[PDB]
Amino acid sequence: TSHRPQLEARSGAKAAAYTPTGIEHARLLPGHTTLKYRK
Amino acid sequence: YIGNLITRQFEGRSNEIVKTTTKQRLDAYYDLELRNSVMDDILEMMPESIRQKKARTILQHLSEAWRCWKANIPWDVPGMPAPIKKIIERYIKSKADAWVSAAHYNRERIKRGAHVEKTMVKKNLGRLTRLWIKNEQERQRQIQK
Amino acid sequence: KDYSRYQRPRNVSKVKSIKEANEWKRQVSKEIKQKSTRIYDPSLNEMQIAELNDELNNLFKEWKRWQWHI
Amino acid sequence: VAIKKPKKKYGTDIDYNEDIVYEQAPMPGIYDTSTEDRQIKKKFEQFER
Amino acid sequence: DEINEPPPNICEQCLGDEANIRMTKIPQGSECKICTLPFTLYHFKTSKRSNNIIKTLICVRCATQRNICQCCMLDSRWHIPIQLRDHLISLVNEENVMTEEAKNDMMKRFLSLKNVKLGGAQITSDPSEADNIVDKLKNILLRAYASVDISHILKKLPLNESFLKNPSTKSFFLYNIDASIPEWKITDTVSQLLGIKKWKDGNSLSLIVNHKAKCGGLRFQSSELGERFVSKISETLVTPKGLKRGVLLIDRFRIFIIPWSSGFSAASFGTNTAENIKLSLSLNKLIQLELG
RNA sequence: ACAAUGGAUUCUGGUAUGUUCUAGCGCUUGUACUAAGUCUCAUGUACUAACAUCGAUUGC
RNA sequence: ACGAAUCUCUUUGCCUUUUGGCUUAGAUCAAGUGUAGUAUCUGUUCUUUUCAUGUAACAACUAAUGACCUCAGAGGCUC
Ligand SMILES: [Zn+2]
Ligand SMILES: [Zn+2]
Repeated sequence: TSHRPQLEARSGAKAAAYTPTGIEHARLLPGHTTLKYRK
Repeated sequence: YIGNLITRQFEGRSNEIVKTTTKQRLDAYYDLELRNSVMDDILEMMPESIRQKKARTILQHLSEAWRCWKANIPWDVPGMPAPIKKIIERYIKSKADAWVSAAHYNRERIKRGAHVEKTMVKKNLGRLTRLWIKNEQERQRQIQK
Repeated sequence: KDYSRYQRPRNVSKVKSIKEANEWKRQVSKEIKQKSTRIYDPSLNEMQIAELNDELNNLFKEWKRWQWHI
Repeated sequence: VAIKKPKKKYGTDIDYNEDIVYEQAPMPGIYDTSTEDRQIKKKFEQFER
Repeated sequence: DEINEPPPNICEQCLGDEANIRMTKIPQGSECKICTLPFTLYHFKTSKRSNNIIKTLICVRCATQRNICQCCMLDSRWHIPIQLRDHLISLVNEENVMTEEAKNDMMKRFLSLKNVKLGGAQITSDPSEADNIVDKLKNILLRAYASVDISHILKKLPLNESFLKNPSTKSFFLYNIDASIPEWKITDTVSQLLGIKKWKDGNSLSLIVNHKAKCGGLRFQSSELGERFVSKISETLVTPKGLKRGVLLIDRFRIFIIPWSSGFSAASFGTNTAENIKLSLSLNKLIQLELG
């Protein structure tokens, strides 16, 4: 066995109850900090 | 960098590691999305009383159809329901449009010399020889007809 | 405290000390436990129990020897 | 001599015998299952006796 | 919700008597003692000049489910421990109420995130449902080894001598001691009788009680205290052969005494637990022979 | 009548991995005889390199 | 050829231990010797380290155990 299809995907219900870590990712650094509004 | 290292010491690493898609696993994530779309469309055509067992067996006709496509063997299952056969042929042609177009795109990269992986050169060779014979076998049938 | 290099050891006379012998004695009881567990198995092969059975007679004889010295 | 437990492979590993695990209680109902619980407790203690 | 959190549950007697208290909030301080999951640690001091910081040990979810304060973990009403609270409600509803706690770290965290009350926390935090059970507490107050060779030992126990003034001894032999009646209660009753209170400073008396043999002995230093122990005991029982025995008088109990006239030591009563039980069984006849 | 000068190095590499290793007590029942260690060389065997091996001419 | 119940049996219904991904079918279908590394065993060389007859007279030993008594375990005595 040991090589299986998925019967269901991993839900975000499980990651929502966890405690956060607060680790600093390079793509979550501040950029494009001002929004543009249409006329 | 060191702030990520020291907080990973004091707190451990997070359990919510979501892996982004990559060149390494794009063929793996394509089939997971392709199997879910086939499993959705058949489960909605079903009248009633379909479980995790019957959804498990029908996805093996999806795999068998794509091996028959690559072999240029006609996939015809005796007793297959005509709505459900229509669904699989819709998604085998959908996967074939990605498989053939990736063979055209990567061929143009190998000619330019523009950073093709050593595995992909063996993979693009193996794709075109199926496309050449599929074009060869089709040309044989147009003379015979 | 180590003593792994030292035999069981079958000879007794060489170590005069008893407190050291306190450690040597466990060095034997442990094997008694391992093999003893190794005595009952689902297969229950005669050859494996049969060798273990001889080891049990050899150990019991050693217990007789330690008792005799005392 | 007591039976030894299988040692924890990780930190939050679970001993299933010690605790009823992620217990979900039956939803409260209007039918007052009070004597049924007494009889089931008496039969369970009788079984373990 | 991390931006909408309840105020902490603390007792009045943890906060104390003063009016304004400067309390320090740390938004993820220590982790809870019960659910092992982090919370807002509040800590404070009763007065400004105090010397003890009073921390909140548990989170507000574990404090709500048990209805206890976070600091001393006593019940918010009645101010009693949880083990005694769930026992008092057990005598009213005639069924066992109990808050049970998981030993498992995944099942300490699971049991806290549910919004139920545990144990007597349905009865408490409802004032109507708590006062009537106190009224139901009030009606309860309206009710308000034959094979052993013991013969080596009983030669050394006195058992044949009298409790008079005239012998001047240090040691005595206390028999008829129940399996209750703790060793401190017999030294306090003797020291109350002599007024030699705080006896453990000067070591005026030393007492050995077995609690299996139902027998004991108490040794005095300075033998002139022995006549004070004899003369301060008035009530005695005379066996119908003779041989009067004084009675120490622990509440509702009676403990007989005879001057040992030597030091008994430990092990006079017995040298094995199976052996000591037969000495209580030996005595039970002599008590019945002394009285009846 | 020509003065034109790019590079550069680290990391991810067959035993991996897995298990057991309670000494220090939780109350009640139940005087059976003498082989050291390290270093170097040689030979033998086993495993291993996911090592390598054919480049060219003749007197019946 | 219509039994109110039990068991056994036949046929429909149920399938009730009743194939759990991917890609270049994922890839291949091959003699000995030579060299390097590790481990085991044997041989040799070098160095280091472990002790000391008979008779007569005198002294010590066969400290520990048991019992009794005083003091708050020790001291004395006897066997
Ligand atoms: Zn908590
Ligand atoms: Zn409190």
